[PDB]
Amino acid sequence: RPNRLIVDEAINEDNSVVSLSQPKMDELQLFRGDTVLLKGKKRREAVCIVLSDDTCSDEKIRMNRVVRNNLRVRLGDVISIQPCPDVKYGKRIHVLPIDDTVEGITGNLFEVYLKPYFLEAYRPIRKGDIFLVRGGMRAVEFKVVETDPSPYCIVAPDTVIHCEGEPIKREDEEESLNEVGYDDIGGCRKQLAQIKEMVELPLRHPALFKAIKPPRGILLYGPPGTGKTLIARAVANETGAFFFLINGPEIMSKLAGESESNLRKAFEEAEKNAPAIIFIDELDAIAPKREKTHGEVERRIVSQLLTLMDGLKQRAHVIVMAATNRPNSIDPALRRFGRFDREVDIGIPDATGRLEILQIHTKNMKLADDVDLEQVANETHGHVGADLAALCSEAALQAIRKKMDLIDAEVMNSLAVTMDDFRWALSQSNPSALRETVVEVPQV
Amino acid sequence: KEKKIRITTNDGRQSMVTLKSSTTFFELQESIAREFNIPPYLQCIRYGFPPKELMPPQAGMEKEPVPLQHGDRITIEIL
Repeated sequence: RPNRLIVDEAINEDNSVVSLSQPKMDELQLFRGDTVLLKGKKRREAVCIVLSDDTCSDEKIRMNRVVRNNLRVRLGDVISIQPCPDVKYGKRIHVLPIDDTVEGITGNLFEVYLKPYFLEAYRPIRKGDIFLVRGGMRAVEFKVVETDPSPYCIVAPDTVIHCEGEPIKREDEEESLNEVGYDDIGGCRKQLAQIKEMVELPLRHPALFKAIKPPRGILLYGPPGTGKTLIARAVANETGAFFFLINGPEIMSKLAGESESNLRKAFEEAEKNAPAIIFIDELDAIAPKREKTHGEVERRIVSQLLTLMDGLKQRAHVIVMAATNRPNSIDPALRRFGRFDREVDIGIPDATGRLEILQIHTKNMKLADDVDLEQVANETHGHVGADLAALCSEAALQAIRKKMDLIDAEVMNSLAVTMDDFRWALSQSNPSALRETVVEVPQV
Repeated sequence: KEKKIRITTNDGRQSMVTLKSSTTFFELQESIAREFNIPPYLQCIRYGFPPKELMPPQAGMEKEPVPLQHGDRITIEIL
């Protein structure tokens, strides 16, 4: 059926735009800017607006995280899209925030988030939809409790929006957008694509590998703070695979016998929630080079980890990935075929990568017009994603301390980060990877 | 050498229109007047997302083709 399309990530950051290839748009007779009624898995309906996208496959339909969650759909699923011309300018629309994202923020959540979000953009709205509004360095959720034309509606400047406070609790079915997604990782687009091609099919369609081998071990290595844990969490969340973090320090802290039992039960629990991803953070802490270890219990724990990784073979649909700084950091016999057979190098973000990371970490922040992330991204040489996040946080703190001399959401949204704050943060940047080898595509 | 533009009004009268590459604001205004009774001076044009306003070009640059592309929809307003 032509209306069936495979979901994909959206470059357009707008919350209510569905990107399509022009061939598919004309095949569907869909005109840019028209409303479309996407159909989800559990009878979820999302009213969005279709925009052509040159870099999009005909079958592929690009959607934002918010739209995906509204439809309870993950990347690679199939959704039904058809035009919905029967859209009316609803007058009474009752919208509420979500408690988990409005804690510690006061002031009416209108004229701060909702009003600028709608204003006059004529964003389509459907009953029960969840949408995210960024402002005041916070991403506030909102649930469309009611719409005047049940259920589809399109906001209008004369539309009356009711926000009676009383934030509603998050229903377990809903997946908070505060969770990590593929859009929360920047710089490592190539490595993220590699991990996608590596792990998407085993996690999304385990039965196929059950019939027709799958990758069981992926070793993400690079300078610390590059978001390896972030990448693993994003992959687990997007693929709907149970995630289990095994911090190396956590295991080493446990007394002898306690640590091995903890590791074994972690592996067993991950197996029982298949498909699942087990993230062995700081693997070098658990299994360092043979020379480094000088303890019977340490060698016992390394052997136990090896035995569990081997035992994954008789198991299935479980992908173990770990974080390190260099393959030689961990002992050999862990990269042997099977256990941790695949490798990935997150590396240092490049100029474009640093710009992408800065944009990701400054989404909620309101930065003045004079702030140009390109110039700073050029300035920040040898900065890791964690360093860029810390720099953005420092700029925000600078702005906050400056404004404090003169929390109300209106005040928070009033303050704007200026290029002077970013320059000061640079002066206090303190890069963490200024000595690592530089690998990128030259801009010269 | 042609354009295929959907016209959707807040009233609800959806319609289709055929345009040409070289088109001025007055051409779309008269086409709208033909398709719908709305006078050309009572229509406020929004296009794209966020919908940019498309007001008549001022004096000096009202000869070039309107930047409207082929395959998009145009929202019509009634005063």
